[PDB]
Amino acid sequence: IPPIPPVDFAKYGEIEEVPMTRLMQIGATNLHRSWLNVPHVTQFESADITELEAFRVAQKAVAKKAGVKLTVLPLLLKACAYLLKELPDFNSSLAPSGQALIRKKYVHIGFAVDTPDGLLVPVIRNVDQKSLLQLAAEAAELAEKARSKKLGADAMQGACFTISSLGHIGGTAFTPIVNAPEVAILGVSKASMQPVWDGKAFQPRLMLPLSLSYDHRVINGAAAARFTKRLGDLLADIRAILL
Amino acid sequence: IPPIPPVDFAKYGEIEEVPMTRLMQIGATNLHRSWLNVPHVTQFESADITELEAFRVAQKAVAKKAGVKLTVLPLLLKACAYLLKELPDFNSSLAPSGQALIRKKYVHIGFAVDTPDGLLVPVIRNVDQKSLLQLAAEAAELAEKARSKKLGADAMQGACFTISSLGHIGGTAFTPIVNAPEVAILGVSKASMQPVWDGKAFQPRLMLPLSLSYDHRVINGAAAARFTKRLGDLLADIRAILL
Amino acid sequence: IPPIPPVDFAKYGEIEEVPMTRLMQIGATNLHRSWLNVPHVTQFESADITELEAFRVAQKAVAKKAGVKLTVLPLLLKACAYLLKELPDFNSSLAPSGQALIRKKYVHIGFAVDTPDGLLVPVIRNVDQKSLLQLAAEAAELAEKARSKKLGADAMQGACFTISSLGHIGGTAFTPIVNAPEVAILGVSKASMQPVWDGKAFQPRLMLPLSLSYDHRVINGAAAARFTKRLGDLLADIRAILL
Repeated sequence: IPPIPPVDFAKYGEIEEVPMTRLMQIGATNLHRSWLNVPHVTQFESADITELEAFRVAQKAVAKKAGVKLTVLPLLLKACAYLLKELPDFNSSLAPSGQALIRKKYVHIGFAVDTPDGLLVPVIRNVDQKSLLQLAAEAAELAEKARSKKLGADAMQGACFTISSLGHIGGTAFTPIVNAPEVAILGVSKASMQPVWDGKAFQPRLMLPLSLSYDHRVINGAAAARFTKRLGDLLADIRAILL
Repeated sequence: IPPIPPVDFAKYGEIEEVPMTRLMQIGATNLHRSWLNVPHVTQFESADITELEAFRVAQKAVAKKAGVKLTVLPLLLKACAYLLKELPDFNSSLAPSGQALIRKKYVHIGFAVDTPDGLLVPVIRNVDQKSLLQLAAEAAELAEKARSKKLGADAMQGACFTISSLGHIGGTAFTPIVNAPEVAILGVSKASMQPVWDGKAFQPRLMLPLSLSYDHRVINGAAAARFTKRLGDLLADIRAILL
Repeated sequence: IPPIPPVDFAKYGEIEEVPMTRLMQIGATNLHRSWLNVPHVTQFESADITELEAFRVAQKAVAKKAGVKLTVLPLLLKACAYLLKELPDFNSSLAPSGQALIRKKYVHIGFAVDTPDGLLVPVIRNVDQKSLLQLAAEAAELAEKARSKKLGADAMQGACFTISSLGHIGGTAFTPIVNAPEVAILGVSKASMQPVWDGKAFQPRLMLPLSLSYDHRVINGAAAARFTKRLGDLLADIRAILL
């Protein structure tokens, strides 16, 4: 690939050099490797989380009594786990012959934590088997270790899918980069109140913005519009996971 | 481009290998070729199809009497055909010297069909000369042949532009990949009822989401914001095609 | 990168060759160079410009008396200048060792002008030090020179960040390409009236669509969701720049 020409930036004014951490340089290399290998598409969708939200908030006592704080991330992790098992191509990786998929029969999901040193993506194993408060607690531990540079490489390995949530900061949607060799990543932006047509009139519903990026070699456009659709359906009534 | 490191995925749990069809491998190669050659931009827009929809629905008898089902795709195809002739740079391809455009004086448009074996993009020739019921019928034939693997390569050649519609499944918008050597592709997602400001109050209008991806070497940002704008204008009053 | 196979396009109908201007070929080369070097992400956000708009419109007399027309672009330029100084990583470039950032202590911002010959991106120097009417006037001069091919390379050099506005034509959002070696670019699409929830009911607010694309090697997802958030906050009350 042609390089970018160097510019003497100091011809235009004062400059200062600050160096990158090795975490950032590792990070920079991997993103560029994914960017060039994965033909990326993003599928946007909004889920109605009005009821999910009222549930989250009523279980505040139970969570506090268990010592965990129940955020939106365990609810996202449970639902993507159920779906990664209904739609197995999302839980797979392209074999290096490029002529096969390796479908994983396990569901371990990573989630992005932004730390001062750079980006880390701890992994929760067998998300499909843990409960909302187990996932709430584990998520919080991995993120605290991650921030304290006390996370060990063992826990950054073998994920099947990544959730990257910026809802806690803002924005309307974004286009995340697939964390190759995985095949998809969910971005979650900020929920806001919205008018949704009910057949007769517009009702305020709390809408969550989802941005699924996928490896289009492996997932076609209709499989991914169906993944965001099923996820929107599950988050609108999480009891369907019971079925 | 650096390759992705292989991972022994079975260290993390049980895996299973399923092989890709040759259609998928062809598909995978072509997308990656476009991804690396085309600097991609997507321009989003929403068109007001409230009246187009009421027309579609009133011609249900005429269509049924003609044996066709009149969906949204013939109306999209007629309008993009008219526009591919008003704005000729969208109907052209970059010559291999990279120093010229080859403007096509014909309008043949392809449309994406997702089949079990993989993605196929049959082509309708001289879309600019056929009528809504001729396009309705032909679209349906090509898609049925496509699904039955009875489509022959002759009909997958020489398109000028691609429409990729996921409206029948869901989602809010996506960023399609340009089907090189063409220079643009329209993605169409699901229509939903929306409040649109009329000067005084918000009126529910049925809005169609459009996502135009284009080859920015050949099309600049203002030409493409003008293409989605004209298309939104045409779909809001398709009689302007008569003019 | 594999090339695209040539097609005899004339097998399908009449074709015509029109040649590209050297400006377009320069343009084509640079975009492709950025596309392949920068792992791109776009962060979308909407800012409430209801009050900014009413201010713009009341200073119409002052602007007319000064000979300038006060559009939205000087207000965008002042705010991005303030922010490029609050969040310095956005005002920096990756050193060619790839192991350091060069933080620029100056703020010069470029803005995209689409001319018949192709795209030009004149630069305003020390945007942080000029006023809304100085920026209004200079912006207009550079664009007129740009359209008249009377712009000299001196004024297309050493920008820190780019604004690309298509609001004057239309659309809902787009994904601009980073103008490497800069690290981010703001796309601005068309403002429209929207229902925004106020705690109790929906109020019509004039919303401006922002699309920030960034070089993810250098900027992480949370730094960019925070940039669009602060910008949305500043445009909603531009007096915060006084603070």
